Amino acid sequence: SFQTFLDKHSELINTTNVSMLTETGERYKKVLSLFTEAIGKGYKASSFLTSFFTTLESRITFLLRVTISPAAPTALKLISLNNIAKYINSIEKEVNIFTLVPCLICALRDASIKVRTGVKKILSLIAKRPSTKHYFLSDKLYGENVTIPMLNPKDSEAWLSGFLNEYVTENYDISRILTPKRNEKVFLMFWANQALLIPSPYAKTVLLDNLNKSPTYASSYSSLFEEFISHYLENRSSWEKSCIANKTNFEHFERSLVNLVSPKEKQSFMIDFVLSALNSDYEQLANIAAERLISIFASLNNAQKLKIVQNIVDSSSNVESSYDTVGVLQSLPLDSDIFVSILNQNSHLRKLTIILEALDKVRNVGSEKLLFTLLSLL
Amino acid sequence: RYVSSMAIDNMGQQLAVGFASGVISIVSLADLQIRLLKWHIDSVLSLSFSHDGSYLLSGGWEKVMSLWQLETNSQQFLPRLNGIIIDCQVLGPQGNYYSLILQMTENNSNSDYQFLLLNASDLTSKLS
Amino acid sequence: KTKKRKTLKNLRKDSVKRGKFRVQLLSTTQDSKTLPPKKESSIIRSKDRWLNRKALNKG
Amino acid sequence: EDDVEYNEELDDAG
Amino acid sequence: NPKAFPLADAALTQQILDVVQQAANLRQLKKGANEATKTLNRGISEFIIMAADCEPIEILLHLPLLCEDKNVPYVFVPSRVALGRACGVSRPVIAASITTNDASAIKTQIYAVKDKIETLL
Amino acid sequence: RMIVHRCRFVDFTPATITSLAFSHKSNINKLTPSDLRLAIGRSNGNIEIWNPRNNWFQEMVIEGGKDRSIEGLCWSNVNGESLRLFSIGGSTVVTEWDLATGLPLRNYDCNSGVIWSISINDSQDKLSVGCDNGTVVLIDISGGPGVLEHDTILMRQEARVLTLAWKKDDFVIGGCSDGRIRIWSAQKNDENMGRLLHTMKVDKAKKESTLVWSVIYLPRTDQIASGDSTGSIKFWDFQFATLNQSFKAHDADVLCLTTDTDNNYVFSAGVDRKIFQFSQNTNKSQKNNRWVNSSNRLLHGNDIRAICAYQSKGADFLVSGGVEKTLVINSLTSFSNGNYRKMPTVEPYSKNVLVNKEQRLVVSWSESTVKIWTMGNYKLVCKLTLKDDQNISTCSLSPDGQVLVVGRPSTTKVFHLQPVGNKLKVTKLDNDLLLRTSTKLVKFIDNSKIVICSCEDDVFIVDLPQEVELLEVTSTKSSIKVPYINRINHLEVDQNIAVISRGCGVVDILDLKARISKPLARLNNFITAVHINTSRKSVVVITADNKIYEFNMNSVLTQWSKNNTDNLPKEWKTLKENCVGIFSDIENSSRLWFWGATWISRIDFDVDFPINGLTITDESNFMNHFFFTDKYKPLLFVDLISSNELAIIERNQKAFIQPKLVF
RNA sequence: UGCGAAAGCAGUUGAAGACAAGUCUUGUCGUUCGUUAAAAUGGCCUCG
Repeated sequence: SFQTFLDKHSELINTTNVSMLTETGERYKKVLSLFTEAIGKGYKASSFLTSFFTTLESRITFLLRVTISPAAPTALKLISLNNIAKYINSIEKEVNIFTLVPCLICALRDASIKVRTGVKKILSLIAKRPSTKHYFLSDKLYGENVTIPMLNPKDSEAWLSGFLNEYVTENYDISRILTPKRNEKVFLMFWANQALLIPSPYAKTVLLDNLNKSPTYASSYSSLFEEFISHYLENRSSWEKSCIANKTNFEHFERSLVNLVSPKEKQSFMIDFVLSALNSDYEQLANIAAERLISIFASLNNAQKLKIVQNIVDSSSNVESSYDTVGVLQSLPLDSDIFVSILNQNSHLRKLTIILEALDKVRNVGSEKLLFTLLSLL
Repeated sequence: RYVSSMAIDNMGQQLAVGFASGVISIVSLADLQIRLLKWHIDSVLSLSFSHDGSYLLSGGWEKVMSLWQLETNSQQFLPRLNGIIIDCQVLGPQGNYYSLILQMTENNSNSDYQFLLLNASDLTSKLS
Repeated sequence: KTKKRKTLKNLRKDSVKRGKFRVQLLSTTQDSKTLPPKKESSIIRSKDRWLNRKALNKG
Repeated sequence: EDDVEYNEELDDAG
Repeated sequence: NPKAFPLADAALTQQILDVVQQAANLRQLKKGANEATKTLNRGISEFIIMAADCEPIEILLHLPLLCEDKNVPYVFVPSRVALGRACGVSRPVIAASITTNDASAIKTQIYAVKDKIETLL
Repeated sequence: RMIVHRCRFVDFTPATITSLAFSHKSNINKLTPSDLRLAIGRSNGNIEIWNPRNNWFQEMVIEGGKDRSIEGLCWSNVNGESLRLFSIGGSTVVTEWDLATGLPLRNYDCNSGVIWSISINDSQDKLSVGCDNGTVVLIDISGGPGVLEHDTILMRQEARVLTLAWKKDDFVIGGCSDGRIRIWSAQKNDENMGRLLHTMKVDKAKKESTLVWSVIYLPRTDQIASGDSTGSIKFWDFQFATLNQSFKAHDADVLCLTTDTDNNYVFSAGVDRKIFQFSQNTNKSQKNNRWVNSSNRLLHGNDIRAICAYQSKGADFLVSGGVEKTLVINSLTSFSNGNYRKMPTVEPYSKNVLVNKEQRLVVSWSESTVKIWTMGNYKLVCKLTLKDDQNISTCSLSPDGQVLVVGRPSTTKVFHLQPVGNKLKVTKLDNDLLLRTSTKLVKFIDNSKIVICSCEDDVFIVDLPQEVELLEVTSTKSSIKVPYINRINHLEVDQNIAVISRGCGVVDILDLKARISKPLARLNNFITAVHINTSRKSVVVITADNKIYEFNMNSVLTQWSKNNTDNLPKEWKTLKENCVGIFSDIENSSRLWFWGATWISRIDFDVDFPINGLTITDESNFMNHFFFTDKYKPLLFVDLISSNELAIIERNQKAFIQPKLVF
């Protein structure tokens, strides 16, 4: 019964009125199951939400994570998206809903047609929602002490007009509308500041997919996330547990990290991650970096290419890696002037042989300078 | 849509409803499933179920009696009756006799009813 | 026109007997792979002929 | 139709 | 009884036993393993019939060897009683042979049964 | 006022339907899978794949060729594997088709007589193949896609095997041309391997041969339902191999059969054009195991070759077709009482006819033969005959009309046309790259340059190859299950701007000089028509649900798009036939013409509109100023000849005599 | 419908009530008052 259903979870009542987006995943995971059974058993969704969440602002925001989490049924997701539309009307409005339209974009990135179609309608309401310049839980939404730096909401909503006036939810390409022609660069910046401060990996993946452009794979905000990637591998196991908690494929998230890597990689901090990821202990991280490094290696400085050649031959000779680094070595295209310096670099006997195997693996390459150092070796 | 005849099975599982168009529909009371039997070209005037319910007796303006075998959807014929069939009944512990009512609609001035008791075995008139 | 008809038979004739030897002409490998093989007319024509036999009085 | 017909095999032959 | 192979099915046994009963009337049937063996030695057998259920089955496993060497058709039936039954004798017959006669009045179905036994083998 | 040239001198005749097959096993409890599709076999060798969602839209077509046919179709749906389709062409080959490309993935010879029947076991790891020589061949497929291996040959007999059915994987049931039903054991680890356990003989017509055309196994009642040339429907006890019931229902041969998930209904059809429904739904019937001839219906004008059934929580489909060349769709639960649709014989999802505004030339291609007409009243200027057996996929004519490009999956050939004596002289320009090039879609940039999308979806420019970059598509479970949804469906080139639509709905803008790809749209419903308008600088996309979307080329979707996408007139929404063709109005660029198989519509994009059953309910996802006329139908192709001239092209067998009593 | 011969000679049809469809306009009647006043593919035994 409802009363018994409360008593079973009476201890599981949110003292905080904040989103479950910020709460423990496992505690939220059970609570979501309670939300579905409550409405399924005829227990009023709002009554359930009041029962185990403090305030209406929690009832709206727990439903948000129901949308963020793919495990929730899509029909449940629209009911989640419908009731938030109810609660955005109830709230006092002197603070801004520019905060949640990225969540609506994430809601656009949720699967079903009907959930997306509603989200435009909800999105269109937020455009009509006036701009206050100081947001809902501006220092409390995504983190307790995490203050979100956001656009001028006039630019956001007049832009968000584009979503209502100039987009249909049936389509998965928000990216063109996501980037306005008039201020594509000014807006490209804040998403970085958002995505730095968007915690959920699912929100990052869906957000990054829209942002990344073929000319620039997050070129401008690669510097912004350089710290995240540089220690992403350090806490990647902690990111991997989040994705399974978020019920997402982490390998796609790993591809989002290399999607963060810019196309041309004279850039020093992205190359540090791709190399570190490629030789990372994690089996899945390094393959995505390995494929990324191949895309990188085409777009490198010839000297930057040259340095990578020395590491992989030297690693394969001595460093036994889970992946065929000498096999990777064969795939990478190795310049003749590159082939010779690497022979000079080692002209350590075991490391030498693989270089002399490395030049062998690349048949039919011609340069006079090569044969000079060759003869120096033998 | 206009029903002209109706017959309830003894068990009550089957209900045959006729129509002015000449179509007969047997309905299973358990699940309201319909089964269409369509031979009569005019309104069916008389329907009656057999004691076991395996056979349906139908008669109408055709002046011909149809014994529908429901097991195989077959039907046996007794044609050239004197008048159109107003009523049909199986009269016997073993369905030995069929009792029939004829109208002879040719005489418009008066309704001339003729009662025909038939033998099921050879379909030869036992008492007119 | 009769010469044209005979030319079609020569094109039709992909195999013919030279003295004590029989040749066949070779079709392209692309034709065989790109599309499944040709149906035989006699076996399939037999069924349709049965389906349109006179006894049916098909009309 | 023979007036406006074009046959590739005949065209190929000559 | 894995040794007996090929074994005629229920329908195929029908026509074989029918021909055997016919061949009995027209004196074109040789009954018994050794008597069947003699026909194969003389090459006068259209084909050889054996019973699958016979115990020990090895008593008849020589006939396949003769039949294969002489390229003579052969086939097995499930029951030996039924074989001797069709032969027209009061005892079980585990094997029998049909004598070759191109002038016989029952020739056609013998070839037809033979043609099927060719298919079975 | 505008000029109409109504044209029926162009004749395109569909091939007779021969086989039908659903891609999934019916499950009433579960919801309809997104990957459900219907395969249609044609007598010309064409295989058509359709989607029962959003009414019925045809996702892909496999082109047949000369003197080839389809007589049996079979799906295999293994979990974790792509949907697998098999076909028999009436010869000694089982063809495995690459659904991604539509080409034969593998051709396997049965090492036996010509194939008459094909069937798959419930585990979907074995195919049963019926041969005319009475041999039934068992083929392994569990090895993998593209892997066909000989497993076992069942006991041989002398009667042609006309049909085959399975019981789980243990036994094979086959109807034969001798009027006998035959059962064989496929049980592995059993001494009765390949042996004929029982033989059942139907009642035989005295004066003519008796043929068992169709047989089906009924798991719930462990019975066999058989159709025979005598018009008899017979129910047989499986374990005892005995006749339970016999019904003389049809007046001619019963060619095919089908049943529902619960085996509560058996549906028979064939030569007499009638569909007879056999019912065992009543509880008393179930206890007694007795069927009832519930009803029959006359819906086809000619023989019903094929019937198939699908059911789910949101689907209830009985699809039938045959010599009439049209699909008839019914509800199994309400076959007697439910409404029906007769599918149009031709829906031009792919256009077989083009109209050239300059020179007033109308070109139609059918079965490797191309005809060109000129109209001032119409004259056949020239007729082209092509040697290669494979049917023409697409034909494109240059903006001058001199250069005609003929495309086939095997080869692409270009022919120049010169007007001499009110006739066109044909000269084949030789291009080695095009000859070796597969052409799924071809379009003209100008009188010289063309854009060709290969069957592998490699887009390149040929001047008469400059490859064009294409964005990568993320793999999805639906894409793995159905490969071709990720393949390019529509290719349009409009003033250097090229737009490609994939079956999954991916729309991208391609710049041909730049040869770079920029994502525009990714629709969640199948895209049925695309149009690019340079004047409004927008791209019009229409989905399977007949919603219209107009995308500015870089805020994307024109302001008209919001106010009118969900506010379309009643006519557009009410249509059960999807839009397939869009062409602009010369007089005014904003006005756009839209037409389907049976309707033509015009919409002004500068004006906003006043706000004021036989298909899947679509609970599940697809993956994972105004003028309307219906007078002209059916429409092969519609387009403008001049600013004031409209071209409408329209379509212009011995069957059973079922007399209609009249008094 | 009445008279008359079969030929014909005279004349007749309205008011509601209820329901279904559209969205206020239309249809239907196992319902009333008054006036003399086509169409569910559906054919008819055995007993030689």
